[PDB]
Amino acid sequence: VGSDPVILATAGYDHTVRFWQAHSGICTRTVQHQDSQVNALEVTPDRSMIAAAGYQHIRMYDLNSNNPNPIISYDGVNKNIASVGFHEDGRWMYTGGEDCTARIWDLRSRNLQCQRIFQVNAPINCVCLHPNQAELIVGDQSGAIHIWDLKTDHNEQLIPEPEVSITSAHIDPDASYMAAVNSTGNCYVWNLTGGIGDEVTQLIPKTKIPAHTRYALQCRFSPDSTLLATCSADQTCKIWRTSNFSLMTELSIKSGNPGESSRGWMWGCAFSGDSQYIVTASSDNLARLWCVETGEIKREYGGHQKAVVCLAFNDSV
Amino acid sequence: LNLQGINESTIPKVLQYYSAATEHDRSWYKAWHAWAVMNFEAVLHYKHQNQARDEKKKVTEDLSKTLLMYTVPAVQGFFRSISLSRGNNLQDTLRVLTLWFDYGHWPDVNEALVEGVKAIQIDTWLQVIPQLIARIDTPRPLVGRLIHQLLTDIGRYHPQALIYPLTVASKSTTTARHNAANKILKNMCEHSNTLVQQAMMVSEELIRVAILWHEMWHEGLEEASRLYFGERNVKGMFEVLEPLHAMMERGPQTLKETSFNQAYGRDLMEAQEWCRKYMKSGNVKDLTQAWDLYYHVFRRISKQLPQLTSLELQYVSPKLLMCRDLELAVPGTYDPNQPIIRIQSIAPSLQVITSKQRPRKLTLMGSNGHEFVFLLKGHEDLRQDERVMQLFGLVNTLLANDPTSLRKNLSIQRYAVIPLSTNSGLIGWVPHCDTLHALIRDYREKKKILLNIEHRIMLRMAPDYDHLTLMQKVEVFEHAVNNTAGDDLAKLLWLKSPSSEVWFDRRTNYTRSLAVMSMVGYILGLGDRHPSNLMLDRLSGKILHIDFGDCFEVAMTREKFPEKIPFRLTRMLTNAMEVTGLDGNYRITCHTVMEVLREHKDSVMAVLEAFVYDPLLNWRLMDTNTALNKKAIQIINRVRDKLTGRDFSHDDTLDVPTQVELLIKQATSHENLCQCYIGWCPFW
Amino acid sequence: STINLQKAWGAARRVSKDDWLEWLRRLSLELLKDSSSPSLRSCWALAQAYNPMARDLFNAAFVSCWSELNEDQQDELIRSIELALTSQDIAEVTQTLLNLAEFMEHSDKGPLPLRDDNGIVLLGERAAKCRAYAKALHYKELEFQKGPTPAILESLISINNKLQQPEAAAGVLEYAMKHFG
Ligand SMILES: Nc1ncnc2c1ncn2[C@@H]1O[C@H](COP(=O)(O)OP(=O)(O)NP(=O)(O)O)[C@@H](O)[C@H]1O
Ligand SMILES: [Mg+2]
Ligand SMILES: [Mg+2]
Repeated sequence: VGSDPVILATAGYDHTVRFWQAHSGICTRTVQHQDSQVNALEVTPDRSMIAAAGYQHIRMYDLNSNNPNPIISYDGVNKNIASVGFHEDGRWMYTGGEDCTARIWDLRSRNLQCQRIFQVNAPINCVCLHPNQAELIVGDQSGAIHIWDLKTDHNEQLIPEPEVSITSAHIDPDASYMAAVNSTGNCYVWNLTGGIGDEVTQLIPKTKIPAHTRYALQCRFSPDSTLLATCSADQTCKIWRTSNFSLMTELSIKSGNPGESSRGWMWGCAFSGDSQYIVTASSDNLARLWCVETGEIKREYGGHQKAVVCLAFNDSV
Repeated sequence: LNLQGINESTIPKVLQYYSAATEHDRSWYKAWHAWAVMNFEAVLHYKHQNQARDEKKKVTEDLSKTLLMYTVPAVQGFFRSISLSRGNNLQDTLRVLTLWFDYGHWPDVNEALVEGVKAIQIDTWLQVIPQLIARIDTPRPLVGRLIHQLLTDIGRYHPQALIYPLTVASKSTTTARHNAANKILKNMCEHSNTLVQQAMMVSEELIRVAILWHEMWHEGLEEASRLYFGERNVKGMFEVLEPLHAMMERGPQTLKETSFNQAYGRDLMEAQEWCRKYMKSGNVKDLTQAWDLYYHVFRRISKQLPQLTSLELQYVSPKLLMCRDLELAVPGTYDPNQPIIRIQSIAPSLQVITSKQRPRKLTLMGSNGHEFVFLLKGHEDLRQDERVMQLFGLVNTLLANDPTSLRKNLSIQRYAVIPLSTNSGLIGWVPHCDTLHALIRDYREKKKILLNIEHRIMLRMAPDYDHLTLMQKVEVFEHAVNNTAGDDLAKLLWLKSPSSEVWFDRRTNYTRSLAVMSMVGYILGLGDRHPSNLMLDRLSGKILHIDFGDCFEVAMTREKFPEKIPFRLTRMLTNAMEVTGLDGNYRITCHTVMEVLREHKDSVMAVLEAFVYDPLLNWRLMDTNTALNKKAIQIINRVRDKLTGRDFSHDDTLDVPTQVELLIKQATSHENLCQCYIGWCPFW
Repeated sequence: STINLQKAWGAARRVSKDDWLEWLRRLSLELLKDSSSPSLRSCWALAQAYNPMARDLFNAAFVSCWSELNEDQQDELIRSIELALTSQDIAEVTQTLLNLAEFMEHSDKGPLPLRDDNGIVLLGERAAKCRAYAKALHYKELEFQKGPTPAILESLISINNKLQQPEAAAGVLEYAMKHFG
């Protein structure tokens, strides 16, 4: 499936990853994951392997082979994997979650011995890699965000709102752009700058962008650094234009009959193409495709029986 | 003091003012109390100020001279205050005991104490004789002599109130303790016409009937088997088996012991031979054969225990069946101002209660013809319950003296707790209370409602819940909550009432009782509170709690499944209140109780400090956390923070309604409830 | 059995207090005369002479009759009850009917269909007139659970004040100041 960009991958509480065609709705293949649920999916820069974050393990699958074996399954962690990220050369992998550490694997080794790990004193909700630079941004349940220098172990501590946890972060490919969200209804945008020094600085506050959606669960930027999308536990998703952070549009799955409302949470989204489509997950048991430019709908994928949370796809081949 | 505080420049000025006030009116209790307390505070002040720097012996000599300057008149002050009042002298008595135990070895404090003690009515010591007892081992002969003389004098006048804890003390495994106890009991044998022997007879037979040979061999072999086959701890296994065989070696005395011996003795002796063969040769296979024998014994015992429903005294304790007016007071009551109710007879048989553990019901007949029902239970240390009941007594007294709490009839229901040994005792029976769990179970059964609907729904949505992340658990929890109306209790409270005029009052008592225990449990630090620990009074509507074990915040640090909720306030409990919710009666009652607790802080601290530093109980907390003196200090500081409005943050001082609102929010948020162990059912 | 209704029908003819008391007495006796159980029949001769004896067994007799009568007979009886409840402010009759309704609420048959809304509003008003404040409160909360209005909230304040519990009224006021203007 790695060879054809049309294939989208979804996962949820059915203990399987399903691969289907974005523009036809035809299901093409499945991968079994009976050991646990999947917390996150990701595709390597090599466009030929997909990772899945499960319970007490991180597992790799071959996206070209017809025998999706656990290629180099990293059996460890012992509690939870919040997310899995990859470095751009395909050499390193980054993990958050529990125990409260940011652990980095040197993926070519067959051992789980790591060359670096950062101790954090609350569970880690998200880990991001700075574009084109060996630095991590780690979001914790304590409300703190830490920046770690992968080359020196130096760091910076950011605690903009100690009362609430950080729930998600994503740093735009454009090194000057944000962002992260917390559990109480607001997104923060600070200017990215810095220089040479021991402390891994500097962020300079720019604007506070309220959502008023009780969360959010996921913050994500488009490939063209133009759009910012936010998904929450509520039945909506909002998209702002980064040139001024004004609201451009809004997506919603709310029921038209309140008696059957709150069918499920919008567990994240992803941009596809040059800001052409949004691939959305939903706990109500299907995936949906939306157009960012018009709001035109709808394509659906309902191969699952239980709630669907994770998204991944071959955006480029 | 309020404007400047306490420091080296203010102490003598406040003391001068208090001294002048005392001289102006020498009969006024408050003047003497305030002076004695200020001197006590000065003693702690100088000790604290030196240790604060030394740890973070010329100094010791400087402290001895300075503290003696303060301490002797502090003792005299407290003694005078005690002599000027009755009934409410508990706090002063405890402070005297504190100064005595810590500084009594100094000749000047000793002299002050001797003159003090001679001048005090002997009856005022009765309120403090679970604390003088078990300090008799103090390695300070001066204090030892004082304790022994005081206890002897007390026994001379009120032996009925003393014989119980001394009888228990005489069974202690520490040489010094049972020896001192024996000396005191020997004096009592002369003073009480050998009442001591009757007390020992009853205590020993009562202890023996609590636990049978079948139960001891069942648990013993279960643990020894775990050690042999699981851990492979052969040494530990032998250590576990050893006392069981040594116990059997004394031979049977009762009919049950004889039957047990006839049924299992041979096989146990063969097992002994196999173990000895292992010990001599090292042949573990001999232990395997011994374990086959133990297995057969264990299995046969496990078939039979569920069929035991009652015991007759003729087979376990014929000595009790044949009684006789024993000249002993009924264990649950004694009042020096009333006639003593004597034990007239013991019920011919005991009823066994089947559960994970098996308490037995006893009934005694007294000299007044009344029945007294006690619950006899082994395998537990009841001294914690005794101390908690004493605290509750104090709290009820403090509430009784506030007109607001007289108009709003607030109180805490208490129990009778009587330890018999380190692992057994009696609990008073409360005749009309029903466990909350049973009430809900029976309701759902009558209506054909499955007991676990919420759980089944959660599993159907996501049949892996136990291993999900926080936000997933929140989603599933809220879904299940929103799929059913949690108001079974609200319906039960109405269906069981004879009329609206009764229902209304019952609901009022329910709400106020819950608010009172919410605030007291918070200050105490009461831990695990789940549907099997709370009971409702079938007639009055008041709420009881029956398991005062993990009474401090050690119940917030268990290895698995916290323990985030400061007190239980579930949706089913809130729905039983007025249709407006928590606002109103509940919140206001919490405000009133917290204000009373804050106003009288020093009495509460005196009792809690006396408990925390008790060398025989404090270990229950030591095993969990940290130098015990440091942890005990941290615990006291935490209590003071709770009682001074500095619990949530040490950088501010919160008002009563602010603290209460913060506590309610913490106790209701879904994020904390979703983390609780399923046994502590968060959706009930 | 049908005779039970024939006396009930008198509640469109009675005018004076004595007329209504006689109506109630006649109904009470007829409910016993033709009862379905030998344990209730046999006291009729006694009840006829023992005045309170009929009263004390009124509810039990009614329930037995209730399970016998069909839908048309029950409709006629309910209409008779509604008329008795509205025709005149006689405390003995109003209190008897209120006690009957309360007893029926605890039965395995369910509440009387004193339409509309099972008579919750009507019984409430009558409870207020009889100074049965606990009942007025119960019925007011029952209608509250169907959706709040300012009228209900003010009624709750009034009843809570009459019962001498200012704290409950304060709770209602805070509710109003959180959800309503
Ligand atoms: N005063 C009391 N009055 C009536 N019943 C009581 C009373 N105290 C305890 N019980 C009941 O008798 C049993 C008490 O057993 P017990 O072992 O003491 O409680 P528990 O829940 O197991 N607490 P613990 O074992 O210490 O963790 C329970 O079935 C109680 O319902
Ligand atoms: Mg138990
Ligand atoms: Mg017990």
